[PDB]
Amino acid sequence: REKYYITTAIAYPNGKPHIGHAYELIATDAMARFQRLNGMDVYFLTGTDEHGIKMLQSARKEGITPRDLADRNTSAFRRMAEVLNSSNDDYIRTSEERHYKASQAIWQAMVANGDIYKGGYAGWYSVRDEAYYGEEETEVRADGVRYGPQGTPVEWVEEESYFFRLSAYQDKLLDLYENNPGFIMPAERRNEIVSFVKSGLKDLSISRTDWGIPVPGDEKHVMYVWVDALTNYITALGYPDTTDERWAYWPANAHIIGKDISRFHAVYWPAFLMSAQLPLPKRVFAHGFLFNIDPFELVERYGLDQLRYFLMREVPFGQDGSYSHEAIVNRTNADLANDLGNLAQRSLSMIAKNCEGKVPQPGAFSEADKAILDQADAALETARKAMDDQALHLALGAIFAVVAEANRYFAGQEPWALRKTDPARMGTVLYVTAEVLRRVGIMVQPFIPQSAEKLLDILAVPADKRQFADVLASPLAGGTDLPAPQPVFPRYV
Ligand code: MET
Repeated sequence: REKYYITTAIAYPNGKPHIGHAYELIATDAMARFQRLNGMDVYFLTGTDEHGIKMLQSARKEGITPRDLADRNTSAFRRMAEVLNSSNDDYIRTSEERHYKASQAIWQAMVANGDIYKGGYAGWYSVRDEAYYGEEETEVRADGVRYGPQGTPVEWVEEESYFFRLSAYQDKLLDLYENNPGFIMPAERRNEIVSFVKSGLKDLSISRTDWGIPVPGDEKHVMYVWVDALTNYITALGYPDTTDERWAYWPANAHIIGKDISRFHAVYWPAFLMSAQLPLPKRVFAHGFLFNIDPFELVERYGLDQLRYFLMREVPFGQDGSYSHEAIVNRTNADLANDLGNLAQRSLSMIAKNCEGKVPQPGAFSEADKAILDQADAALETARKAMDDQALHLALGAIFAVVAEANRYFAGQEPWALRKTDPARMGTVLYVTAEVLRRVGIMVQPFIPQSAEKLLDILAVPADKRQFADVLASPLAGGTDLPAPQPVFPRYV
């Protein structure tokens, strides 16, 4: 069984969880579940990034230690994962001892390759981004203060600092981008990165000089928060122990991240991995941002699956998008409550009332029967091709187009009228509808897991007949008992 490793960015837990974090986790969860159902051996990581100057300063404001703050706020992030029904296999915190040892190992690996030196710089520095900047990347605003590109103040500094020889990787990075056209996506991101690297790379500062991982052999220094943070992805697999059973999951198939942190993952990270003699992830994919506050309240007001569906359907993955009360209510009423849920309820109640709650024996399929059935099978192939490109909206779009067409099929067959005229044919039509519903049910599991389970329970589908392979392999059999149908998607109160 082919191995598939997917990760989310690890959030700074310096406050409460926000919807950005929830969005990223839901989308990564969907992708992970999709691949499980598609027959892969999946490892799915998320976690928290607990070092950094931004954590230090938040700790000071609250008047506690950064470990204290990290420990307190992290519980909320873990609780968010449980509430969003996240299927992650591990949870990483960069305060753990395994990470400390991982980060010091990858560091040593880069030193062994000759890519790390101690040196002197003189330039603008932002304390909060732990990064130097060139005068060109800065501006003096009306308050008379010079700001760097990432929004924060820069001051002039002359210090010794450890450096990574990022200049030695310009050409190897450009080859990576030619040879692997899907390494950093979507396209708008690819071009930012390719252009940034074509225009020249300066060596990168990777230490400062008391909350972080000490640079091995020189404890007066601590590792820049990004070197540390990126290592999370290989820490979770047992690095540096390459005989750990998890290690075969490396290289990651997909790092899901937000667009504001592309450069770290598509430039720094591969450079570091090359240096440490490790293989590179197959893809980094950057989602956009959401605009209107608290994920827990949203789940409470709308339902988890309603929110999951909305976010993954209404925004093209990669692009920025909007959400509002009215949008979520209307789109989830239309697609879930009405289109899918009411097709299930009407059809399954007709089977309950008119066929003794047994799946009816289908006869010859008509042209219209074969068309809707085939459209369902076709949706699986489209969903697969979509998810390979992180196109969650297209995967869901294809599956729900089958739902829309199934309502038209149902209405147009007029099965109530057939009750009197032709009960054999009524049965065939109810069969088809039930069978289309089984195929949809299987396909939507990754996106709306609990609701999908409830819809398949209603269709009496065994627990071991809900893989994507079962869409073609395991059709409903006439005669099977079905429990009394309750609505799966209540209309919004
Ligand atoms: C190695 S992913 C680190 C992400 C970072 N803590 C952020 O939230 O921006």
